[PDB]
Amino acid sequence: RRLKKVEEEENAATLQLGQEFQLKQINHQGEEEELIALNLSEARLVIKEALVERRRAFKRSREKELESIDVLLEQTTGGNNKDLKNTMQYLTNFSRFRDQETVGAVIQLLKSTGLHPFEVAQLGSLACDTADEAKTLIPSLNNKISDDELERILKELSNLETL
Amino acid sequence: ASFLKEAFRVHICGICGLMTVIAKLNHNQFECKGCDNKIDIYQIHIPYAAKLLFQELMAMNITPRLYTDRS
Amino acid sequence: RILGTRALQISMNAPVFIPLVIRREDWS
Amino acid sequence: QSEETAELDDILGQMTGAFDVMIDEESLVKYM
Amino acid sequence: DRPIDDIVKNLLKFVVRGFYGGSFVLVLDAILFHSVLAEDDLKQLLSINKTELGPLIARLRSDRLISIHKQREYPPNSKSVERVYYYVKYPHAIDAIKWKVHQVVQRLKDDLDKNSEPNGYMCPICLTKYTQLEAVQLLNFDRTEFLCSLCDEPLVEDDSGKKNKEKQDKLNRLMDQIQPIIDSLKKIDDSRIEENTFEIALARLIPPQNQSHAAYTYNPKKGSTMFRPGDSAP
Amino acid sequence: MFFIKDLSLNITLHPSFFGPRMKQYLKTKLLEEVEGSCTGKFGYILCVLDYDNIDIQRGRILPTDGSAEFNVKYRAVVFKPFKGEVVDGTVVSCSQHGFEVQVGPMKVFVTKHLMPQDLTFNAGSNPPSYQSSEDVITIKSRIRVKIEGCISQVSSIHAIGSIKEDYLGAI
Amino acid sequence: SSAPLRTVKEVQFGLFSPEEVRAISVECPGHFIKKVCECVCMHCGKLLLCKTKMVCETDVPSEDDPTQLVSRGGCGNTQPTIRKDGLKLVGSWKKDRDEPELRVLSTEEILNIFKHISVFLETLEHNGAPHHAI
Ligand SMILES: [Zn+2]
Ligand SMILES: [Zn+2]
Ligand SMILES: [Zn+2]
Repeated sequence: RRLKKVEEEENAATLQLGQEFQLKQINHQGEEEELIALNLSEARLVIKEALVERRRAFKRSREKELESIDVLLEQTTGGNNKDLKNTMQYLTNFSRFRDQETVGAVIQLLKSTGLHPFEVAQLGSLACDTADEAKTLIPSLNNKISDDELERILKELSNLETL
Repeated sequence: ASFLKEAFRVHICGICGLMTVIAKLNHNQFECKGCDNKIDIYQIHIPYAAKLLFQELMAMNITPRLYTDRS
Repeated sequence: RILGTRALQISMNAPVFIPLVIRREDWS
Repeated sequence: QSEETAELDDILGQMTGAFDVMIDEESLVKYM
Repeated sequence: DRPIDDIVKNLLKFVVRGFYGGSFVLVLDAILFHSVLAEDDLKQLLSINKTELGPLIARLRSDRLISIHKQREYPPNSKSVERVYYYVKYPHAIDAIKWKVHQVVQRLKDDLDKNSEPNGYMCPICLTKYTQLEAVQLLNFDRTEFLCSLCDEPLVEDDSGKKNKEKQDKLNRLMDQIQPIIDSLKKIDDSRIEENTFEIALARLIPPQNQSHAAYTYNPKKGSTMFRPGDSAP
Repeated sequence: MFFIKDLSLNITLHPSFFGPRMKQYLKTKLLEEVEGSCTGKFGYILCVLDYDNIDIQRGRILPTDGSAEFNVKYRAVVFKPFKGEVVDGTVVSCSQHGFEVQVGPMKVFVTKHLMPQDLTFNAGSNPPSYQSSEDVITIKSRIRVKIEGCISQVSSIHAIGSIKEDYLGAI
Repeated sequence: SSAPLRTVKEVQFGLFSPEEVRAISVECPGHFIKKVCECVCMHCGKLLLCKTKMVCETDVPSEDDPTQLVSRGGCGNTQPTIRKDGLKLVGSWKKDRDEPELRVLSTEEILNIFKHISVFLETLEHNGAPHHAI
């Protein structure tokens, strides 16, 4: 007994990400796990960490970074990789946390707030100086987090920024 | 039963079983207006007579909904 | 259907060594 | 012509049908 | 008679004279001046033929500003004939007016909201409009203009970019011209109006003619359990 | 936005690959058919995590095709855009209709109506640009865009962008 | 085609609601009573309890205690003896206190009643067209 029903439009401001990107997702093992949203720096390391392992298996059996990632991509990935090349190139040119240690600090820093995973990913991907910029660029933060806490979190985020 | 089986490809919406999916195969686009969906399409190989039967049923206000999953 | 299944597979340039199991409980 | 050759309901040009045929990875690695 | 009747009649008079033509004013005012009025008597009063009275009655019945009542009459001189009477059911007409006023205002509000949104490109050859989101996927390799999927012709930007101010004036004009309806409705809501019926309406009858063939009386059949749709009121 | 999503696929193997290394071919098919592909339901699929730990169920032989259908479960990083999101990118193309911003594997379109009134289109300058007394927008420039809408097809995604709101524009 | 190839597993027959027909209506695949009336009341749409029952029974005796009536949702209108004349449904009422009252059950009346039951011409009426013509 399934047919057309009214479905909320996928909107980031209302944190309505759709039907597949809900809060709790049943993984392949069948366990219930929260959604995993990654900022630009976290995603770059995850993609980078996967490619190196892929290259390791194959072999066994900031401008400099752009070249190194490209050569790895062409070596460890097959054809029709035009999209991944842009993503890695775009991630290195828009990431404010190059070091793994810095990324770990960012996750520990923002995880105290307890906000929705989409919101925390946005807070680490966008360079926000004032609380108003974070409140207007991420409408979901409105009234969810106090200005004082937001101001210090942004201040501390810029403290651990590198390069 | 292989000999018995041994033709027409139609697109069926995933929410409604009707063969009302406007398929712009040139642009690789599918849409079922009235269901406002474009990512829940399936294609089924049914005899052209079967397609005629379902369309005739749709003319008599009958909704034969071909679903690819068992409830 | 195994006899026809492998016959089609062989006709489609499949290597010949019937690694198929009948899903009646699965049996080889 | 081929090498092989309001109520809910189960003419549709569909199917040997009693039993399915699956492939075996355990046996493929051993035959070669 | 009562203050309620006067205000309700004024609302009906205002709606007819403004939102309807001229002959409609004649027809409804005749059945407001009088109680339930026979079709033959109405024709004599306005001196209009059946072909001209029919269109007026049909449009007024569609909006439920006038109700119909058919009953059999038995005159000794002639054989039994069926007579048609027209009257006004204030609860029905007032509800219809309230719904239409809200719909008209909402439609203008929706049009104003829609107009403020970005325009959607249209194809001249096939006259098939495309929204901004739909047109974005029609970009060509050189990315100069949107090309129609069917015609393969450059898209032309649609109009209505300048009407952003005209619709606001239209809404302003309507609310000013429609103010009397809202004011009258507020007073009606404050009080409670009884639903009228052919028998009840007959209590205020002013006969149009001296020897009208229509016997303006309600003689229901004895013990008749039959019920017609919309034949009784609370 | 980037997510780590648990996805499933139905791969089809031609009978020519029924050998001891059949599993290896399936992994290659996943890397060549999934990576770099666009799916409206889940968005762009960038990388496949846990390459060694891909779980493959028993394949089913199609009656009249002879090919084997394999259901493959894998963990992959995907990029699904959403309206109301704020993203950064570099302008790649410009024209009278509007400039396009490259946000990862997606291209965001900023229509002439959505951009502020101050910005004006000039084509005499090579390359063409959108110029405002404060800033200038041209190819290779970095622009912060807000996605105002997304149309997700079964095999493609397109979106529109806007810089009308404050704190959006040249970075 | 890019859509997945699947096999039809179920066929759910049903009826087209008016909304679906309008919404559905636009290699190509092409682009597009009597029994119930005697069971429900023709004035409120509630089940009488059914053909034998010719009254809505606004008040029914209480099951727990006899001679203690309990009020039930009803309108106490005597039901007609519905008969099929041609392609229309003609209802005949039996007056309490002598031919029965007969009138044609307009499809609009039946449509209204069926909509109260508790998932799967224009030119003429527009102007004139006395009731006989309509
Ligand atoms: Zn549908
Ligand atoms: Zn065209
Ligand atoms: Zn009843």
